[PDB]
Amino acid sequence: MNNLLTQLPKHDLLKIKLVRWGFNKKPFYVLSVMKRRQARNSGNRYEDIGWWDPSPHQDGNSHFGIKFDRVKYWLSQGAVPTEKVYGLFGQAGIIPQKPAPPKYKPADGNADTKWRPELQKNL
Amino acid sequence: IAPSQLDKLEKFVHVRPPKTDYEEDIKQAISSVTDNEGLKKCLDLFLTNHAAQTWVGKHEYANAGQVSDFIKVCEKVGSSAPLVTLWQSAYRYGVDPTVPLLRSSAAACAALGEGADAALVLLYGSCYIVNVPEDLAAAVRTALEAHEKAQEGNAEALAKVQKYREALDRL
Amino acid sequence: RVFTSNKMDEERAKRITEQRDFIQARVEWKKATISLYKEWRRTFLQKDIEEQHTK
Amino acid sequence: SYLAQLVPRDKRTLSNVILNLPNHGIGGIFARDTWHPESKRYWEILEVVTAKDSSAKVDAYGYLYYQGEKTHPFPKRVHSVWRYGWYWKPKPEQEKLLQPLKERYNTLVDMGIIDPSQL
RNA sequence: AAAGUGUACUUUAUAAAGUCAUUGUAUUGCUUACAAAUAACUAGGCAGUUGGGUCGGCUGCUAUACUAUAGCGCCCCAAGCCUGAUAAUUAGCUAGGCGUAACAGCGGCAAGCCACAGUAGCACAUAAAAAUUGCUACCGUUAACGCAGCAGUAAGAAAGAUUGGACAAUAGCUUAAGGGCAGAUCCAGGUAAGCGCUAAAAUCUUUGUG
Ligand SMILES: [K+]
Ligand SMILES: [Mg+2]
Ligand SMILES: [Mg+2]
Ligand SMILES: [Mg+2]
Ligand SMILES: [Mg+2]
Ligand SMILES: [Mg+2]
Ligand SMILES: [Mg+2]
Ligand SMILES: [Mg+2]
Repeated sequence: MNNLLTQLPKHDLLKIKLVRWGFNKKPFYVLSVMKRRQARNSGNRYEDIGWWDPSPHQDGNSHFGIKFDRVKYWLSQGAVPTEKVYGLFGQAGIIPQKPAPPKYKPADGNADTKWRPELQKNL
Repeated sequence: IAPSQLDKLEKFVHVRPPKTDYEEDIKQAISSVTDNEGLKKCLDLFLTNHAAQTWVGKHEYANAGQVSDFIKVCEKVGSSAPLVTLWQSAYRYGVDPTVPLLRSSAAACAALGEGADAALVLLYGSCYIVNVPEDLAAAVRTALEAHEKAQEGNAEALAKVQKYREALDRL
Repeated sequence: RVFTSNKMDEERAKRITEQRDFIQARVEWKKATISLYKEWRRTFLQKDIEEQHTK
Repeated sequence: SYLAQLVPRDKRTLSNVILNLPNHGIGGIFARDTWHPESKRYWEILEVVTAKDSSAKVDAYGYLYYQGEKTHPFPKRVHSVWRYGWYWKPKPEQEKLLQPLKERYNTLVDMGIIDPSQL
């Protein structure tokens, strides 16, 4: 059914992206090679390369799996990771960490409650 | 749009050059002017002539011959403001500041009786000429005294005369 | 967009210094990653040549 | 007055500076207020041509110096004429000759006879 | 090409860089075969129709292949081509999915391809593109509009949810000064698929007191 694409894009870029595969307030992500301009969870892919569980477990760590050999293959071809994928590769030691620009904007004081009306009802 | 390189500027100039010769227009304008509005038009004509010469390539004082005629027309008309503006922006109008021109303007204003204007012209002239003649200063002082007597009834005129007298004494 | 100021104060100096460091860091990072990609690219090309000969 | 071009002013394009100077400021030194005074950044004017229609704007050509060295091989037009903050930088010989004149201009401005903002 | 080049643009007493313009060994591809519902109370169908020759089929700038999709179009020439053909009825297809020991049967969910945006003919738009681009005629309301974008209203029907919050996360657009935009998306409200738990107290749970 979900045959992987073989021909490379002619007018767009390839990227390594995170695909949301979680539940309500229980995120889970899968890493795949997809066209830059598509739907988030589109079925058009070249390959699935890993997974990530951002929440902590009883051991206090997050768990991340990746294909070491295929990550290098696609990075050589020209796939461009997103900002978050750069962080995962940097911490995992696949490639050097990417520096971030300086920040001046006053950070948000309501980041975990601004977008959740259920908490605001109690507040 | 003007060319980026200087080596291509000659071709740009030769194509559709603007009118540059305004000597005939200025000469006719000076004779025909009999009011302050005409004097303002002459000042604009001087500005256009000074700016237009750059297309031919000249960077000299184009309006160096008709300055005397303009002064005579202003004195006959009786308006000294055009001369005050000219000295304030002498370079912009292509007029080379010189002592004979300053003396002529001061005499014209003194004849009109506007001692305050005479002080202004002398003060503006002092910013172009390092040394101001002492005889010219005495003439302006006499003009201020005559102006004060003529318009002694106006307190504002008295204050202006006093302020200009202090400026002349300080400078 | 760029930052410019007529006042030669501490704020102007800080902005120039911070920008220089960020650009220098990013330039160095780019060179390292490209070299790794080039090295990996040669390795995979060699493998394909060997596989083609075997077939 | 041409002495008012020494101090940079808001909304004062280079065209106003060039026009209100003797000989159209050919061979003069000009720079913006945003450049550091000690950076040795300035323009040297070699040729000036007025606008065909407006006659109140000028296209200038010259050299650009950074740290007292040329940045380009051949003369080019100034692409930042329309910006603000330009001011006149007389050479040392001009500064010495204009010493008393600057004092006279400053005194007149202090006494309120001359308003630099209007000019 | 995650590249090179510039008499170009921007920032610098701190400078590395980016912006704009331009550049690829032939400079963005066509063709054929097989399978897929009823249907003879549809028996004849086709004349540019089947085949052959000259000419045309543009957007240049390696060399040959004797011109290297095509009745795709004009002119000329020879009579051939199809025959469960031609004409009708019904349906978006693949597939997940539901019943069944299987074979078979039927077509709510995630995703892929195709078609369409009140109806029809056209211009751009070739190569990845027309809901929110144009021209003309027509239909319905009132020179204008067409919600099969989100919420919402009226009628119809046995039966179709709030005129909600936020860009904090994921993906995307722009931007070297670290910002801006967003009814995709993430959260909340409403409706007895399903799954889990509560609706009674107990030495104030001996995982206690001290
Ligand atoms: K249609
Ligand atoms: Mg249908
Ligand atoms: Mg239509
Ligand atoms: Mg689209
Ligand atoms: Mg409708
Ligand atoms: Mg709707
Ligand atoms: Mg983002
Ligand atoms: Mg019931």
